[PDB]
Amino acid sequence: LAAKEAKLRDLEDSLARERDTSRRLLAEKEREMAKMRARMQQQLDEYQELLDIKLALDMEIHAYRKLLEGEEER
Repeated sequence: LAAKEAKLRDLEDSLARERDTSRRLLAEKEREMAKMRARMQQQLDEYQELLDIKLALDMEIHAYRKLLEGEEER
């Protein structure tokens, strides 16, 4: 037991630090995925909205086309 508390209680010094360093990290990572799952859904909405405009344009495009069918017929 000459240098037992210079090793057993020096092992416990890092187990409180390694547990914590991993934890401060795992959290820092789980925080980053949280925002990333948030951009990844806010972006799906941005697309869903745009598609519903593109579809609404394709609509009129056939109408302006059917209008011309009459206007320009021999």
